[PDB]
Amino acid sequence: YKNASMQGLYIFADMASKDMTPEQSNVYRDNSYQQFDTNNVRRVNNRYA
Amino acid sequence: WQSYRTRLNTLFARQLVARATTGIDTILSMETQNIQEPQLGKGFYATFV
Repeated sequence: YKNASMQGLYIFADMASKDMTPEQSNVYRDNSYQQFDTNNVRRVNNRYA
Repeated sequence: WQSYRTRLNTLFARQLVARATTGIDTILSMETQNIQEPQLGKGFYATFV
């Protein structure tokens, strides 16, 4: 997942959304991988801060 | 009746229903309060600072 492309979106409390730009999906990736699922395992995502 | 004009109806009640349907936060959002209504009659808007 290091330097892997990811797609994604932000969902806001007003149930509405805006897509993440790749610049953004990349930062969350660098700070969220490790929690990502891989083959033969399941992982628990935690709160992002 | 003079140069004064009062709006007598609203044209977006359906949107308000659609928004309440998805949660309190969308109905009480700032955006909700910006659903626009058409100008009442011949005229224009202007900003006075």
